[PDB]
Amino acid sequence: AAVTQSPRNKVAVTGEKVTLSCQQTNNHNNMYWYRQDTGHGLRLIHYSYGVGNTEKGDIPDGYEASRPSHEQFSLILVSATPSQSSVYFCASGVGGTLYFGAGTRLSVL
Amino acid sequence: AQPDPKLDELNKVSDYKSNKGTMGNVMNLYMSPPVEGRGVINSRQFLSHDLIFPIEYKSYNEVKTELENTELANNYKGKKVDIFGVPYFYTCIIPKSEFGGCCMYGGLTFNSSENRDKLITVQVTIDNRQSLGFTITTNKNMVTIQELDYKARHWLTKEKKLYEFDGSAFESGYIKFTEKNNTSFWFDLFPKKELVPFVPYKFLNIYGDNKVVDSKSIKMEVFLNTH
Repeated sequence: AAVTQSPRNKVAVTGEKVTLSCQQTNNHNNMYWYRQDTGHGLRLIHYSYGVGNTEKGDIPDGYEASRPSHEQFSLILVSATPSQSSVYFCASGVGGTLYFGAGTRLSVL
Repeated sequence: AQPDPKLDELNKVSDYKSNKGTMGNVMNLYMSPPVEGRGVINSRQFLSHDLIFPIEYKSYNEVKTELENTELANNYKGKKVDIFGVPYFYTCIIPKSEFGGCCMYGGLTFNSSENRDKLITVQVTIDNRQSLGFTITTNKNMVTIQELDYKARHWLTKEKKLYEFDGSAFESGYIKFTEKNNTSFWFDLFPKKELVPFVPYKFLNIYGDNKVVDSKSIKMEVFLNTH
């Protein structure tokens, strides 16, 4: 395909440490992590400009990220809260073009 | 000559945070392992003040190391050398033999015997109380400052939260190096507030002089200030 998120669905428990993993095959420098919620739209949590780099989006709090390699970008909830129940989307991009994954439904109890 | 800094001369963790920066970018440089290589020789150059080396570091098969000037490069060009240094990848520029890749600054010494580990002690001062010390070890008689700064920053990062994902245990501070002849110099431990996104090459370029010191005599001091 091109962008692969993993797992597609996940339940987890308050205080749990979750890693959503994202993989691209486009050789794109840039990778993004958004959450989708019916109030708001996509809101950007963290992104990354290359291996070793992470920068904060608009709603980075309670999350961290890691770009341990060109192809892989990981979103990490430290101590999960039910308010991080959401669908999470990963994207690679270049220039004005953004390639999204299929999403990751996460429920936190 | 370079005078010890005043409190208001140091970059502030809270400024980096409030200009939206991610301290973890700096954390990775010092948690992550160094590029190392014993008795290697450069295969090619890109510009004439760098040297490209074959190396194994995670998935990368070569490293461009940058020097402050051409003459520095020529000093190591084609000779048998040891490398020790801090790689970056974002903003790294390294064209193929025939773009992105692995880059660093300086880090070079001549490969000799040298052999026994030497221990160096690092005195840490926090909010003006000298309350801690820890040793680093290198087995090079002549050692680049980079190797020492890295190992010292590594320790403090693992053990004292010098750099965390989203901040630090501290607000500001610096690492001071004093040579046997009493000349000395320092490095602000934290990024410039404007340095967002974090551009690694503007933080690592202090290692570009490839400064080299005597491990037997070097004095190492770190000064930190909490909020």
